[PDB]
Amino acid sequence: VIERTNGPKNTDSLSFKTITQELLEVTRNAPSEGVMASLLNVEKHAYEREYLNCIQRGYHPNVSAPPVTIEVLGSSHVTNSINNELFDPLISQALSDIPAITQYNMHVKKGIPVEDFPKTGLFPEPLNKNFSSNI
Amino acid sequence: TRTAAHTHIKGLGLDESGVAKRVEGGFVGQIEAREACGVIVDLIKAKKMSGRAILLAGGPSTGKTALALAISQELGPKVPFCPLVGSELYSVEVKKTETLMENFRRAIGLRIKETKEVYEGEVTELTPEDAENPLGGYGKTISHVIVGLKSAKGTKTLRLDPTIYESIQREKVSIGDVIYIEANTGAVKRVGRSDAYATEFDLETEEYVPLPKGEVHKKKEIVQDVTLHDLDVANARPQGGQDVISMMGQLLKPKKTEITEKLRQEVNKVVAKYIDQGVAELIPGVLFIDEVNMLDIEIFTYLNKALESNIAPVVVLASNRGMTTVRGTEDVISPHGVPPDLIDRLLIVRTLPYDKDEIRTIIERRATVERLQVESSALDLLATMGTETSLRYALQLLAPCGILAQTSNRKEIVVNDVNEAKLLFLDAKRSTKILETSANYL
Amino acid sequence: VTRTAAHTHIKGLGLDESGVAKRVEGGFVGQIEAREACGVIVDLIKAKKMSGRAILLAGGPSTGKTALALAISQELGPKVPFCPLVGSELYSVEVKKTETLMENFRRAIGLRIKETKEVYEGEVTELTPEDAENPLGGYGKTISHVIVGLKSAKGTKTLRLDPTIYESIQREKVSIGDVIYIEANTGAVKRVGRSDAYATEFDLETEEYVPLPKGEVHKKKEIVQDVTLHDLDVANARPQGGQDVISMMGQLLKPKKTEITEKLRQEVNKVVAKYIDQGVAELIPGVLFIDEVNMLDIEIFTYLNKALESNIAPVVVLASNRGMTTVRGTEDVISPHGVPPDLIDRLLIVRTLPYDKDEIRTIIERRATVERLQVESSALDLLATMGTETSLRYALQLLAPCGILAQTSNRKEIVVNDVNEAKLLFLDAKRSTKILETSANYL
Amino acid sequence: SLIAAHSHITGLGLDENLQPRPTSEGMVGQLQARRAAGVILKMVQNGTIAGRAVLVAGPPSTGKTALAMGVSQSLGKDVPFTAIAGSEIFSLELSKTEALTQAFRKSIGIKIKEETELIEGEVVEIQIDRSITGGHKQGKLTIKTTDMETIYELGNKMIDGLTKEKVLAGDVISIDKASGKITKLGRSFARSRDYDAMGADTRFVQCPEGELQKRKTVVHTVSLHEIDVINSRTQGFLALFTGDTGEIRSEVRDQINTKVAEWKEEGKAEIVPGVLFIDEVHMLDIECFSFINRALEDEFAPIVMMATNRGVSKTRGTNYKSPHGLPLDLLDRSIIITTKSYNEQEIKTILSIRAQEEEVELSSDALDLLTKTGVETSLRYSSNLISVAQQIAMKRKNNTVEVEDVKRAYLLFLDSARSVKYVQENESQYIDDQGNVQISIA
Amino acid sequence: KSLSLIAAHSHITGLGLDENLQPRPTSEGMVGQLQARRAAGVILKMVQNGTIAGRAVLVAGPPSTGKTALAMGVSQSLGKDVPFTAIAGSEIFSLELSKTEALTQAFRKSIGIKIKEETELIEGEVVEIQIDRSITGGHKQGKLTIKTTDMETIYELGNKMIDGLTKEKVLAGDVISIDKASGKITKLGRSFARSRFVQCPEGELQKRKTVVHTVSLHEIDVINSRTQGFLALFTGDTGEIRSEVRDQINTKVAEWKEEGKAEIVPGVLFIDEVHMLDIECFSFINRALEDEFAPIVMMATNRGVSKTRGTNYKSPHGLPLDLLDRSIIITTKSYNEQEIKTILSIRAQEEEVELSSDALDLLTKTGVETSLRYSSNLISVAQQIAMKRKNNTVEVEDVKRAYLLFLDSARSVKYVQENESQYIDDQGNVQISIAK
Ligand SMILES: Nc1ncnc2c1ncn2[C@@H]1O[C@H](COP(=O)(O)OP(=O)(O)O)[C@@H](O)[C@H]1O
Ligand SMILES: Nc1ncnc2c1ncn2[C@@H]1O[C@H](COP(=O)(O)OP(=O)(O)O)[C@@H](O)[C@H]1O
Ligand SMILES: Nc1ncnc2c1ncn2[C@@H]1O[C@H](COP(=O)(O)OP(=O)(O)O)[C@@H](O)[C@H]1O
Ligand SMILES: Nc1ncnc2c1ncn2[C@@H]1O[C@H](COP(=O)(O)OP(=O)(O)O)[C@@H](O)[C@H]1O
Repeated sequence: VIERTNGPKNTDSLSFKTITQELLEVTRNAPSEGVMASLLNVEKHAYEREYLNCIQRGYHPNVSAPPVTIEVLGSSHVTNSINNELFDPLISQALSDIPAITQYNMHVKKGIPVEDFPKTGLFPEPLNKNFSSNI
Repeated sequence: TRTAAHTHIKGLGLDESGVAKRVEGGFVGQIEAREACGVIVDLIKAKKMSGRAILLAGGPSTGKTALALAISQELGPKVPFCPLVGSELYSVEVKKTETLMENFRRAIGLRIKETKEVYEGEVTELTPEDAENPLGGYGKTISHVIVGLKSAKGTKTLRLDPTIYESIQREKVSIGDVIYIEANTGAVKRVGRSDAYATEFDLETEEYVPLPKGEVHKKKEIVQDVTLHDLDVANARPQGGQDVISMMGQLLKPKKTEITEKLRQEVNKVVAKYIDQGVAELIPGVLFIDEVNMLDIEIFTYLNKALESNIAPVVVLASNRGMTTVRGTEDVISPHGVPPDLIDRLLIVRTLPYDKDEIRTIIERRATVERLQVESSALDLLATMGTETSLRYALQLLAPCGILAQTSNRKEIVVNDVNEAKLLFLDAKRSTKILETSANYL
Repeated sequence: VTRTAAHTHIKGLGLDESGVAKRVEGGFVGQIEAREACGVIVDLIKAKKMSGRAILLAGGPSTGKTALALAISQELGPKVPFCPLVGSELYSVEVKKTETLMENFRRAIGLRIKETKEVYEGEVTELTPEDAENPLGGYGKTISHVIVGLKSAKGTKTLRLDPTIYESIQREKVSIGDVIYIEANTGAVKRVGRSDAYATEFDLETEEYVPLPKGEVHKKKEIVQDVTLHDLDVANARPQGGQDVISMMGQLLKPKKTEITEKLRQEVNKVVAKYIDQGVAELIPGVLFIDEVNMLDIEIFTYLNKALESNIAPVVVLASNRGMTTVRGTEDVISPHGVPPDLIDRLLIVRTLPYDKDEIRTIIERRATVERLQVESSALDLLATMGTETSLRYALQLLAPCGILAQTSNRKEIVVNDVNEAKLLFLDAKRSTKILETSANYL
Repeated sequence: SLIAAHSHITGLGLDENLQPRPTSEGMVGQLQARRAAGVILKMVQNGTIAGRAVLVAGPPSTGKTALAMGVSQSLGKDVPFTAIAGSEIFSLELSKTEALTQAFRKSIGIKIKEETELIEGEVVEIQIDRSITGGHKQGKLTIKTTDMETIYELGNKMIDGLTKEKVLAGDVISIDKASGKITKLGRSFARSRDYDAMGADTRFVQCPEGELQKRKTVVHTVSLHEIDVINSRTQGFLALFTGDTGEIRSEVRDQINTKVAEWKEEGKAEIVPGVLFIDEVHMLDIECFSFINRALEDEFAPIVMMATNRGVSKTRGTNYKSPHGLPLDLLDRSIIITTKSYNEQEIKTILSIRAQEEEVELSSDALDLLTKTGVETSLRYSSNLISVAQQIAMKRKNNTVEVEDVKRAYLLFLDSARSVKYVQENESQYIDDQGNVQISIA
Repeated sequence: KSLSLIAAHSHITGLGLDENLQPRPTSEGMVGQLQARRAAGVILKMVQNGTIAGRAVLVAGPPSTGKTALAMGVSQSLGKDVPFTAIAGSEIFSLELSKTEALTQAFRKSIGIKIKEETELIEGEVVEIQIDRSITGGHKQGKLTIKTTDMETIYELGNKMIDGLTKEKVLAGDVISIDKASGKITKLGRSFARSRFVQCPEGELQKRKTVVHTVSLHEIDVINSRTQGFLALFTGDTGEIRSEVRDQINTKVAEWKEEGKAEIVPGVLFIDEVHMLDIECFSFINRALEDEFAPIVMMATNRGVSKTRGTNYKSPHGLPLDLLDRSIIITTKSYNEQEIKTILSIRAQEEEVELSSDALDLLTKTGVETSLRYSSNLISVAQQIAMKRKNNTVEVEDVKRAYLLFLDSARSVKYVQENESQYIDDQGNVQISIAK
């Protein structure tokens, strides 16, 4: 899922464009007051009509707990593998973002191109600012 | 050319402002049912009512499915038509109520029209022009982008926003490629490479779409035909998003979900808003269910609920049972396997069996469709065979007769070939007599 | 002004200091022996020593079986947990009924815990990350440390973040000029909002403004929390709350019930025992109430036979209104109250008795008083003889159409003609059955 | 929209003293049932009480669902009306108790009052600062009217709103702070230099004058079920449309009830009760009745109206017969409205109203023949014959339905009793209960 | 640990037997049932010997006659470190696992592997921590003065120990345990320094301790199956573990046993209310009882000549005859007056209830009249009725008041058969009205 790239495919093939994929594609960058975009923008219209971005939060969980720690006495390989699985840098970089001054240091000062960056910012947006935390 | 049990019928065959004639459009007999189906077709073309139900009943091999397909051909290809079997509603992913509602929403169509203002063709130049006073701490501040386009019998230089150059860089637009820019959104897309830049390298992967015809700038009016179920499954599923859930669900099995009534209400109100604007036309269609005795009483109850809706299309039901218990009930005796609550809500069209001359004419038309040549005495013996056993048995015994005629290096079916096909292939009655008169687990 | 729905005229059992119930006090009329038995049961629950005791409220329809359980719940108060349930809730299409019964058993045992919190809070003054030596090495993140400057009242601190903390710092989208709240137990960060030291009206994102927090940046505070054992079970079954990968992906997936193993429950029991042994936690046994217990089948009853013999299970109250009814899931056996005899031998049965005419009259009088209506005495006597004629519930539910029909004629009192009109408009079960029997086409 | 079965019923047709007129708002006859429905409507409108069960019972084709539709039309907007059928409870994803709990909780509205700020001004300057990857976006917006000049700071969502349907420094837009809406009113600057793309042929509009920022109290209604679905998990707003809300836990509902009580105490939100209407309630298991018997006693419960057309029949899930197909526990705590069959004058008035609704002009003799057939057969058959007779009339090119059109529609389309007679006369042609059929006509 | 309020079998601490497996009249909370207790002691010696496997024992008798009490006594006298899996008959009808798979998991939860290992630890009291840090955090230097009540030492610390001491912040005055191989540092608490609280450790700082692990076969089956992790041991979604990894575990366990690296302990699988199983469960048990890695299965039931579930015929004890051929049967008997009185006295001493003698005679009379469990349930209600009138000893009228308030089975059946017109029958007919 993480390193999925939209590579090109040749025309001489049996996989063609199903109609609902075409309806999904024509509304990717379409603006407002277009007929296909307005027929395809039901959920954001319901979001903006029902004033949902200023609503409060009524539920919080009672207990929050980390996963169960597995310990093996007398081995560092198990600790290294557990720390690799819990804090996988590819996934943890995918669920977050690089700071802007750091990105400026990579691209301009270090010569790294844009496409050579690790994929970031895949975390889904919360509904409100109030829904982003349990506190 | 493939023929399969049908396609010898081309509409009902009525004349205008009148009744059905005796033989027309591949139909022999059945005048009154054809007239009733024509009245139903005119009612559907009137495009006013909603949720009207027609049950056509009769014996086996009578022409109920042929009449439904004749209705579908008489309406045309732009009006939606959803064929269905009563056994298809039992799914192990979602409840049968949701499947019935999906098949209800599949039968209503929306015709939309739109205007597109495009600029397409091969790029001649691509120059991001710098500004007069660049800002400090930056690099190559752009005031506009000059793009020149070339197509068949027309070249034109453009003057663009500073913003689109980012999309040009992201879409990897070099010189010599063919691009496509719509007006209001920008959003340049790379449709391919020109064919004049094909043979400078021995090996490449990129395709070569040729130069597009017409001018570089033309406004085109397009017309698109969708259904309401397509809009429902497009609004219910998310669009192309950057979240991990959207990309994870796109690579997983597309499991069907219970679409809520809220999404349907929002879809109907935005569709009504754009219909009142004068852009969209609503085309109700036909939902056809064959062998409706397979439904149980829960689906019958939800049919009673859903036929009183505001948007529901014309439903055509077919059945061949008589006094039968409704499925899901142990002691309710009902005509055609349909409970009286649904029976009170529909109109019943009765279909009648045939006689010998109509059987002979039907066999003649099915022979002349399958590109076969039959002798007259063999035709009369086949008509007698159809009278004695079945119409469908006489119809299905034509291609073995043609093959056995071809095996003897002749092009005409004779009496000996139909006797050989009689002796080789059995019917239901003689097979039942064989089963009854044998005691070796036959 | 207020809303009433079939109850809430009942406040408690209404007993003396010696447990002797009065004739009418606390919304109850009659039922002295059942109320005394329920008071004994309430005292037994408050004794907090017994585990796995079971009573069964046996009686007819419309005799006050649910009202006694609600009175028990209000007698115990909101401090003790009380789990109401219907017999049809145990059949789920996600998990088996045995696991649902175990879940509802564990949902009725509470715990009160005094918990310490290490907090870093204040206004962010500076936020400077420093970069790694090689960022595209594949192993290791892009940055190494982030320096944050927190300013509070009478204090200003500077902290060096772990990048794992910085991910949860960045995910709530904090910036310079923002009041934050970092909980050192789990690493969760709350963004309070913009500080009011700067300007206010120049924003466009409907934010709220908060002053600087009092006290130092680093704090240790004591929060008293109330919890159940089922909350700990579902927290450890689906781990969310950590800053690692699995707990982060657990918040985005669809929640689903699972068969929580016994080993997890024993580990949770050992941790809770360690907590109460330290003098931190306090255990509160509670009540699980199941209404319409005849809907349970033989498998749930057979698992209840095992589950009542545990050393954790709370006091369970049941209710039924069947005389000699065959048990569901079986084919021939007939047992009292729809409850099999091997479970009946472990119960304590409390009988509930029907009422007389005067009890029906004063129940109707209290219901009319609670619903804020004025009823004439002749209309009250007609309602009482109607309630004795047909049902108590029919006489209770006809009071509000009487009130509407009295309001629509510009009157406050309810009169005899109003009761006759409400009789003519609305029917009961007996008259409807008499219409059904002499009917043309299944009317 | 389309003409439905109950499209002619707008209200209940009652006076101020709750006395029903003989012909008002598309409803004729049924005086006592309409009076009782008006009493139920007033009880719902007061909102003081909760959890009252009302049963509507009668023979088929009497006006149960018509009465429910009249109640729903007279209920007005901002009061929820959840109308479901009995077979919708059984699902493969939710339990029966969970589906009934969601149906109960969909019928209670929370009216929430919010404060918002409206900004209407001419756009002067837009500065947007983005990161290299386009993730972190911030910026400034200098907006003006004829009297003041304000520089605002922008968030991520506001810049996302500005980037869609692009504003170009000289337009007139509208800003809602609480909703986050971007609405381009038009363009006032009328710039000469315009890039070939883009193009704001937005209608001309004057620059707004007066105060830039205005305060407004707005109000909006949500349901309790939407609050539980939103607070259930991370992406509950998608589950509101996809219906993927599987078995919400009880702790969520307890916390939502406590927070709703807190919002009532603080004066922010109020509670509006609604009506839950179960059509064909007899298609429910005994466990559903057992759950309803305890769910009707809660504070957050709506007024439940159930409809049954059944007499004494077997309760589903058990093996004994009960009045109306319902157990005596649910029949104890309900008040029953009884509907009665019609006369010829009421049937004639109903057919006149239905002919006026379908815009079909009828002759007097055709109306008398339709009244006679609706007296002999059911009312729904003679109601359905009107559109067929209109189509037959339009086939002969006269826009007035005469007698012979109704006679031809009677001959073409059959009843229930006539179809039963034709099946019983020719039982060998149809498949019976034992699967035996005689296909051959020899 | 192991919090528990009061259970129904909490007064039983084991089987009361001598060295010749003879039952005492009253020992370890168990009275009566001499032959059944002797047979269960022989079964306990079978389990403790461990040289035989796959033996099925059926405990059958009347209800409320010491069956689950016998199982609890066997489980208590087994002690700790020996697996004991007590399940019910209705617990295997799952929605994500088949019945045979759930039975296989319940079978393999009762066989354990004993592995002894040695590890070295540094458990001590921190005197002083000195940290030298640079500006950029490149090189860190560390001194650690740490001690016991017996020694005292100073350690130079490397960079990773500096990082592991900064994380989970250790101050002076703390008592900590350090593992050198894995780098796990645990704060045991604070020492006795008034200036929680634990005692400063004694002896050598670097100790070497041997720990013994008992791992069930089901845990290794979950771990070795690569499709799911160890969290399925806690979350419960193991999900139809295949037989190939079971074959690999069965080979590797014998490979470890031959090399002497591990040992085999067998356990007891107890199935309470075994008559609720299906016929396909019995057909699986008939072949699963003949494995080498099979525990001893004890089944408890009280049915007599009932219908076997999944079939249409009747069988003794609800079990088919092929299963009953593979079992030996222990039979219980009903209790006398004296044993009922002794059981009620033991339950009186258990719940801290002070009883008069005449109240005990009344309880014994109403116990031999109605039930044992009814008198065992009245004894705590009568204490609350006693405490309502402010006296400690439960008297006769205190038992009589609880007898009046709370009914039993026979009186409820009598009152229901007297006033059956007010209840719902099988046909669903009730009368709610009082008049007419
Ligand atoms: N009036 C007709 N004219 C020509 N062919 C007919 C006619 N009626 C039926 N058939 C033929 O009979 C065959 C079977 O009839 P079918 O429509 O399947 O009847 P049913 O649907 O009642 O079983 C079809 O292949 C069709 O071509
Ligand atoms: N002693 C009483 N005093 C006042 N109201 C009562 C009393 N007993 C019963 N009721 C009322 O009778 C109704 C039926 O009682 P409930 O226990 O809910 O159902 P059931 O008795 O059928 O189990 C309740 O609404 C309750 O308010
Ligand atoms: N008073 C009335 N006003 C308008 N239409 C009516 C009236 N009474 C009956 N009808 C018609 O008769 C039918 C009644 O059936 P329905 O509404 O399903 O309720 P029920 O099944 O209880 O008779 C409806 O289609 C309605 O159009
Ligand atoms: N020999 C005994 N010693 C002590 N208590 C006993 C003895 N036999 C039975 N009991 C008590 O009798 C009750 C019923 O025992 P149990 O075996 O659980 O019932 P069942 O035989 O129905 O399984 C238990 O609570 C137990 O405490």
